[PDB]
Amino acid sequence: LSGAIVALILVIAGVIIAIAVVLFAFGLIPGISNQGSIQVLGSGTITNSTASGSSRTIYNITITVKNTGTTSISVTSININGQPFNINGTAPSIPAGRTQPITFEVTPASGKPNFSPGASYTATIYFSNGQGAPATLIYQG
Amino acid sequence: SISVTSININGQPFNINGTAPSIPAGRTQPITFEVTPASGKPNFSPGASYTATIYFSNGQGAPATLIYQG
Amino acid sequence: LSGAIVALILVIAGVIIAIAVVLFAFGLIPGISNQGSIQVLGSGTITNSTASGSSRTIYNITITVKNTGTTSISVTSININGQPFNINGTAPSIPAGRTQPITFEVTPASGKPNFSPGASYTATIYFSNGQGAPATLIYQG
Amino acid sequence: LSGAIVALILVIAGVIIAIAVVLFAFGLIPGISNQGSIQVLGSGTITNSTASGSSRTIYNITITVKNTGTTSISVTSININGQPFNINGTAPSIPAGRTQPITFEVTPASGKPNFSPGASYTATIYFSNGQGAPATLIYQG
Amino acid sequence: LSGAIVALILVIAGVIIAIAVVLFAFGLIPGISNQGSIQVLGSGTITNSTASGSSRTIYNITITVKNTGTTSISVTSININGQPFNINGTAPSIPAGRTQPITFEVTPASGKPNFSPGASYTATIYFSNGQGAPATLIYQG
Amino acid sequence: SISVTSININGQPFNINGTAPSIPAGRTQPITFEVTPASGKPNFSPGASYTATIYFSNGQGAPATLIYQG
Amino acid sequence: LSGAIVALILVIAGVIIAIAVVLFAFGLIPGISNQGSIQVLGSGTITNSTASGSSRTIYNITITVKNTGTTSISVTSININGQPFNINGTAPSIPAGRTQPITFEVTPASGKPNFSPGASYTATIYFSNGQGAPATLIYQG
Ligand SMILES: *[C@@H]1O[C@H](CO)[C@@H](O[C@@H]2O[C@H](CO[C@H]3O[C@H](CO)[C@@H](O)[C@H](O)[C@@H]3O)[C@@H](O[C@H]3O[C@H](CO)[C@@H](O)[C@H](O)[C@@H]3O)[C@H](O[C@@H]3O[C@H](CS(=O)(=O)O)[C@@H](O)[C@H](O)[C@H]3O)[C@H]2NC(C)=O)[C@H](O)[C@H]1NC(C)=O
Ligand SMILES: *[C@@H]1O[C@H](CO)[C@@H](O[C@@H]2O[C@H](CO[C@H]3O[C@H](CO)[C@@H](O)[C@H](O)[C@@H]3O)[C@@H](O[C@H]3O[C@H](CO)[C@@H](O)[C@H](O)[C@@H]3O)[C@H](O[C@@H]3O[C@H](CS(=O)(=O)O)[C@@H](O)[C@H](O)[C@H]3O)[C@H]2NC(C)=O)[C@H](O)[C@H]1NC(C)=O
Ligand SMILES: *[C@@H]1O[C@H](CO)[C@@H](O[C@@H]2O[C@H](CO[C@H]3O[C@H](CO)[C@@H](O)[C@H](O)[C@@H]3O)[C@@H](O[C@H]3O[C@H](CO)[C@@H](O)[C@H](O)[C@@H]3O)[C@H](O[C@@H]3O[C@H](CS(=O)(=O)O)[C@@H](O)[C@H](O)[C@H]3O)[C@H]2NC(C)=O)[C@H](O)[C@H]1NC(C)=O
Ligand SMILES: *[C@@H]1O[C@H](CO)[C@@H](O[C@@H]2O[C@H](CO[C@H]3O[C@H](CO)[C@@H](O)[C@H](O)[C@@H]3O)[C@@H](O[C@H]3O[C@H](CO)[C@@H](O)[C@H](O)[C@@H]3O)[C@H](O[C@@H]3O[C@H](CS(=O)(=O)O)[C@@H](O)[C@H](O)[C@H]3O)[C@H]2NC(C)=O)[C@H](O)[C@H]1NC(C)=O
Ligand SMILES: *[C@@H]1O[C@H](CO)[C@@H](O[C@@H]2O[C@H](CO[C@H]3O[C@H](CO)[C@@H](O)[C@H](O)[C@@H]3O)[C@@H](O[C@H]3O[C@H](CO)[C@@H](O)[C@H](O)[C@@H]3O)[C@H](O[C@@H]3O[C@H](CS(=O)(=O)O)[C@@H](O)[C@H](O)[C@H]3O)[C@H]2NC(C)=O)[C@H](O)[C@H]1NC(C)=O
Ligand SMILES: *[C@@H]1O[C@H](CO)[C@@H](O[C@@H]2O[C@H](CO[C@H]3O[C@H](CO)[C@@H](O)[C@H](O)[C@@H]3O)[C@@H](O[C@H]3O[C@H](CO)[C@@H](O)[C@H](O)[C@@H]3O)[C@H](O[C@@H]3O[C@H](CS(=O)(=O)O)[C@@H](O)[C@H](O)[C@H]3O)[C@H]2NC(C)=O)[C@H](O)[C@H]1NC(C)=O
Ligand SMILES: *[C@@H]1O[C@H](CO)[C@@H](O[C@@H]2O[C@H](CO[C@H]3O[C@H](CO)[C@@H](O)[C@H](O)[C@@H]3O)[C@@H](O[C@H]3O[C@H](CO)[C@@H](O)[C@H](O)[C@@H]3O)[C@H](O[C@@H]3O[C@H](CS(=O)(=O)O)[C@@H](O)[C@H](O)[C@H]3O)[C@H]2NC(C)=O)[C@H](O)[C@H]1NC(C)=O
Ligand SMILES: *[C@@H]1O[C@H](CO)[C@@H](O[C@@H]2O[C@H](CO[C@H]3O[C@H](CO)[C@@H](O)[C@H](O)[C@@H]3O)[C@@H](O)[C@H](O)[C@H]2NC(C)=O)[C@H](O)[C@H]1NC(C)=O
Ligand SMILES: *[C@@H]1O[C@H](CO)[C@@H](O[C@@H]2O[C@H](CO[C@H]3O[C@H](CO)[C@@H](O)[C@H](O)[C@@H]3O)[C@@H](O)[C@H](O)[C@H]2NC(C)=O)[C@H](O)[C@H]1NC(C)=O
Ligand SMILES: *[C@@H]1O[C@H](CO)[C@@H](O[C@@H]2O[C@H](CO[C@H]3O[C@H](CO)[C@@H](O)[C@H](O)[C@@H]3O)[C@@H](O)[C@H](O)[C@H]2NC(C)=O)[C@H](O)[C@H]1NC(C)=O
Ligand SMILES: *[C@@H]1O[C@H](CO)[C@@H](O[C@@H]2O[C@H](CO[C@H]3O[C@H](CO)[C@@H](O)[C@H](O)[C@@H]3O)[C@@H](O)[C@H](O)[C@H]2NC(C)=O)[C@H](O)[C@H]1NC(C)=O
Repeated sequence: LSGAIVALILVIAGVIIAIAVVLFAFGLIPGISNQGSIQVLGSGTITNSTASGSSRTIYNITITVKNTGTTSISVTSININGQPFNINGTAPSIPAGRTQPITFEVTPASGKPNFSPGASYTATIYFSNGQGAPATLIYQG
Repeated sequence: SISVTSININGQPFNINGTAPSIPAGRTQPITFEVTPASGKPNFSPGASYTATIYFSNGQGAPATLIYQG
Repeated sequence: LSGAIVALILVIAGVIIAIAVVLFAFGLIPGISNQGSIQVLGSGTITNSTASGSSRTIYNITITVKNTGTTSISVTSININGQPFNINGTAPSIPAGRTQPITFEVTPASGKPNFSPGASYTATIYFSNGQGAPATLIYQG
Repeated sequence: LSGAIVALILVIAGVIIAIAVVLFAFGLIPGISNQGSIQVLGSGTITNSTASGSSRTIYNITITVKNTGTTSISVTSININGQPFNINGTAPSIPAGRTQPITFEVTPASGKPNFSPGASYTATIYFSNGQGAPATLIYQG
Repeated sequence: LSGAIVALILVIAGVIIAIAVVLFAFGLIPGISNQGSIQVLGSGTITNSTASGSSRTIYNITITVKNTGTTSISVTSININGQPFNINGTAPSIPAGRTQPITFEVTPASGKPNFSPGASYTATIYFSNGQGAPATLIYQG
Repeated sequence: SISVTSININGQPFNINGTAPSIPAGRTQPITFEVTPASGKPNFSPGASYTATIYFSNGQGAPATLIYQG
Repeated sequence: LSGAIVALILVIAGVIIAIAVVLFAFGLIPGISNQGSIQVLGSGTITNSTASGSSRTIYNITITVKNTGTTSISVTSININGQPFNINGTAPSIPAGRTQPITFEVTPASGKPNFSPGASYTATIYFSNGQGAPATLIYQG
């Protein structure tokens, strides 16, 4: 008798644990699937903010940005002409569903830039999502 | 009627501060309860997913995904 | 009489041992299921730390890292351009739920690197989880 | 009794094998990087190399090859104008960090090639890291 | 009395068979590696090979094949342009560590192929290690 | 504490010449050991990656990827 | 005595059920291929279909459709250039194995479109498989 009752328990338990894992897999879908992103529109600009012979050079990155997602997002880094820059001061944030010009200040992480007036540099902006967007910036002066 | 005995979040043990919530026979419903870390200090990040396992008075444990909203 | 009493004991014992194993299987789920990981954001950089004609070359790997899990984690190895490197000095550690730039020093395990200024190398960072993440590092100089 | 004891063994073994496969998937990643170690720079040259009255047609091929990996790599095959060619003698190799004009001898496998002085032929070179690369070869005579 | 004595035998046998199956699962793993031993390099060539007035249409096929396994491997079948082909005579083989132009004779199984001079045909070659590989073949006439 | 007992690389068996190394409980380590082919010869290539399987004293084995350095 | 007989029956039944599950898995493979039964080919046209200043704008969607499936399959819905539309008339249906032109009347679900002569618009047509096919319609009206 014993063998068949044990076999039946492990069938019923097998069904329970298997269905629990299938329901778990359906529960992941809202977290992993998430349409919409920050989009970068047109060219941006770089402007020299540095003043008074200060020890650190500071630049100004103005660009037009459209958040197509359902949540507020922020910038976290920029890379320009292959060189990393830190975003000095509070990083700006783009509300859900909104198009804005945004401006923020940056400093080189190491070395110095060699920008030229009217030249165009490729840049990559990284958002709080981990998602990044390639952009073109024109150096104004 | 069956009640929540314990919860573990992302491997970490947690204590249900408030009284155990209970689900009546045959019902489907939302269930809400207050919980506190058993040790240390967690740091949930907005919009990230964590796996709870909730243990009910059957001894049955169910894995579930929670998204942090705070 | 004997046969039926023994048959009944082995039914009841069968139920007990089978339910004990089902409860054990539900007890594994918190250990094996563990969402969230270390995520590597944007490009990192390599910088030459070597000095004074020393016998060992030392490099600097700076990268931005986001721990989405509920526990503190550390780096344990890096492989760059197919070559293994040791993390000289205490390996850095990323607290739960936190985004950080991290920096650590490394030395080749065998041979020598042949990095070139401004070139980009694929790398893999391995964390204490056993989980690893592919990354791109730009050699600065 | 037997059924539950077997279920417990297969549960624990299942966890061990599943974790091993996940770790293996992360362990592959470094090996993918090496597939791009080589590139071919500019046009190369074909030259008829065989001695007077000799049975074998043999050609000298010269190309500039750049190696960016951490190990020496060698030529393994060439396809010229669609024809597969055999490589004669020892294969050449490119040291790990270097860019060099490389020269080697080849002989046709599929039949008789009819190169014309000053004509330009496409080729694909194949290397010991499993990479293939497009090339242009000018037949000098 | 009988019932308990039988239960003891089936408990011990259960442990022995369960452990044997777990060890078998680990014992499979080496055999999986060999499935990727071969790759086909560049275009190959088809050539009409049959003698004047002969009943059989027969073609010569030439391709470069690289073997990276620890054993010799042979060609077992080819499918050209969707048609299955039969292989005539002895199959060719590629020595364990080598890259070679390989030549073999084939004859159509499914009907009459109508190759056109200079046209390019996709093929799948199949090898004695159970692997299949995509190939391109240019019909020379 | 556990030890290695065999390795298979690219489908070929190898013997672990000299004392097999051993890993203490709860510990992470780089380990190094020497091996010889049991039959035939390998045909490794610099920078190429080979699948391998390491077998421990448990009978448990683990798949691995090895890069041939030179 | 009984325990051994029960063990034997469950061993034999185990073999049968395991084989049945393996055969069932292959039985799904033909069924899932029905998801690809329809192809939309060539380019379609869209033309004014309303008259006499009637209250509804109505149009004509002519397309060529090939059905590779074993059953007659029908148009469930259409979306034109991102906009939802309703098929006024009864759903058209494509018989098994046929290639044919298909023509049907359609109306905007909301607002007012303004197709311009000779411009191209992308329809996606959804068939009773749940399969959706993108197609280009040129406006003729
Ligand atoms: C953005 O604005 C920044 C601040 O004005 C500029 O950085 C400053 O550049 C000065 C020289 O300018 C020229 O040369 C650069 C290459 O070195 C080039 O990128 C520029 O486009 C421009 O052609 C520099 O002056 C230093 O160097 C001069 C020689 O080049 C020398 O004459 C100066 O005496 C001085 O050493 C600034 O450096 C700082 O100068 C301070 C004195 S003063 O120059 O203000 O009178 C001194 O006290 C301080 O120690 C020294 O560091 C330099 N400023 C900084 C912070 O580095 C930058 O060029 C502008 N453009 C871009 C694209 O970044
Ligand atoms: C990172 O920094 C490291 C330390 O400065 C660099 O390693 C050092 O490289 C020196 C040569 O530099 C050039 O050649 C390299 C290839 O060999 C190349 O990777 C570099 O990009 C660069 O073009 C080397 O100097 C040795 O070799 C010279 C010939 O190449 C020769 O002129 C020197 O006399 C010397 O032999 C360094 O080696 C060490 O040199 C000591 C004397 S001194 O050079 O400091 O004056 C000597 O006492 C010592 O025994 C010898 O080993 C070499 N240092 C080390 C520790 O290996 C490295 O190139 C930099 N870049 C990268 C990408 O790693
Ligand atoms: C590479 O160089 C080799 C010599 O180093 C060449 O071999 C020589 O080929 C000559 C003809 O080449 C033509 O025909 C080939 C097939 O035979 C063909 O593959 C080539 O692409 C090309 O179209 C050959 O000349 C013989 O044949 C001629 C007719 O084809 C005839 O006019 C000649 O008189 C001669 O019989 C060479 O043979 C040698 O010729 C010597 C005299 S001379 O031709 O140098 O004036 C003669 O003394 C000698 O006995 C005879 O064998 C043959 N060998 C040599 C040493 O020249 C090979 O074709 C080259 N391949 C390419 C692709 O350029
Ligand atoms: C095809 O490739 C072959 C190698 O794969 C080449 O063989 C090499 O030929 C070099 C001289 O070739 C010159 O003269 C030919 C007439 O004899 C002419 O057809 C060629 O076009 C070319 O103008 C030879 O170099 C010798 O002369 C050099 C001075 O010019 C001197 O520096 C060298 O030391 C040598 O004496 C090559 O030399 C051999 O060199 C070996 C070292 S290495 O050159 O490979 O680095 C050395 O170990 C050996 O002892 C020596 O004999 C010679 N190389 C080989 C491997 O044989 C052939 O010329 C190429 N053909 C064409 C038409 O270009
Ligand atoms: C591979 O090579 C074989 C010869 O080595 C070819 O066999 C020859 O095929 C000729 C026609 O080929 C065409 O028709 C085939 C079906 O018959 C078809 O499979 C081919 O793809 C191609 O479309 C055939 O020519 C005969 O038929 C012609 C009409 O189709 C007619 O115009 C000819 O006069 C002739 O009757 C060959 O037969 C031989 O022709 C000799 C004269 S000549 O044609 O060489 O000028 C004649 O003397 C002889 O009696 C007669 O049998 C036939 N055999 C030979 C030796 O040429 C085969 O088709 C090739 N396959 C491919 C794919 O290219
Ligand atoms: C299709 O494949 C067949 C093999 O599967 C080929 O048969 C081989 O033909 C070689 C010569 O072919 C040349 O001449 C043909 C006209 O007769 C022409 O149609 C071809 O396009 C090609 O130009 C033959 O090689 C001989 O000649 C060589 C010099 O060119 C010499 O080096 C060889 O030793 C040989 O004398 C092949 O030779 C046979 O070779 C055997 C060794 S191996 O070559 O297989 O390594 C040897 O054991 C045997 O005794 C000898 O007779 C010959 N191979 C076979 C197996 O028959 C056929 O040409 C291919 N057809 C085409 C159109 O390419
Ligand atoms: C497809 O054909 C349809 C019917 O022929 C067109 O829809 C009808 O368009 C009439 C005017 O057409 C002009 O304006 C359109 C935008 O409204 C434009 O797309 C056309 O290209 C063209 O430039 C419209 O008539 C109304 O508006 C006129 C002014 O534009 C005015 O003169 C009329 O008196 C009328 O107010 C139709 O609306 C219908 O008109 C009926 C009277 S009559 O026009 O037949 O004399 C009226 O009884 C009815 O209530 C009113 O709805 C309009 N029909 C509909 C259903 O909207 C359509 O533009 C064509 N093209 C496309 C791309 O859809
Ligand atoms: C980077 O961000 C800092 C805040 O995160 C910001 O600090 C603020 O500074 C302003 C005034 O700064 C001026 O003076 C300093 C010298 O003290 C210069 O380096 C600077 O360029 C400006 O000219 C101050 O009003 C405010 O209270 C500060 N805020 C905080 C939170 O401390 C830095 O100024 C900024 N760096 C640059 C170069 O702008
Ligand atoms: C943790 O669990 C307790 C029981 O499960 C619960 O006690 C109940 O408390 C409410 C009123 O609590 C208020 O006042 C206390 C101070 O006494 C605060 O700490 C608390 O935040 C509230 O502001 C009471 O009406 C009820 O009868 C209690 N229930 C029982 C069974 O005793 C605690 O409230 C709960 N902790 C929190 C923060 O809610
Ligand atoms: C690798 O990590 C070591 C610690 O794990 C570290 O030791 C520390 O060294 C610093 C000073 O090191 C300098 O001098 C040595 C020669 O003695 C050079 O090799 C080195 O590059 C530095 O220039 C010392 O202050 C500190 O107390 C040491 N800490 C410990 C725990 O011993 C090594 O320096 C480091 N290697 C490199 C190359 O940085
Ligand atoms: C395989 O393992 C052996 C021990 O299990 C080891 O023996 C030791 O050998 C070393 C010195 O070996 C050198 O010389 C021999 C020739 O005699 C070479 O084959 C070898 O490659 C080395 O170059 C010796 O100091 C030590 O005492 C030996 N230990 C014992 C216990 O005998 C073998 O050397 C080793 N095989 C290889 C190839 O390393």
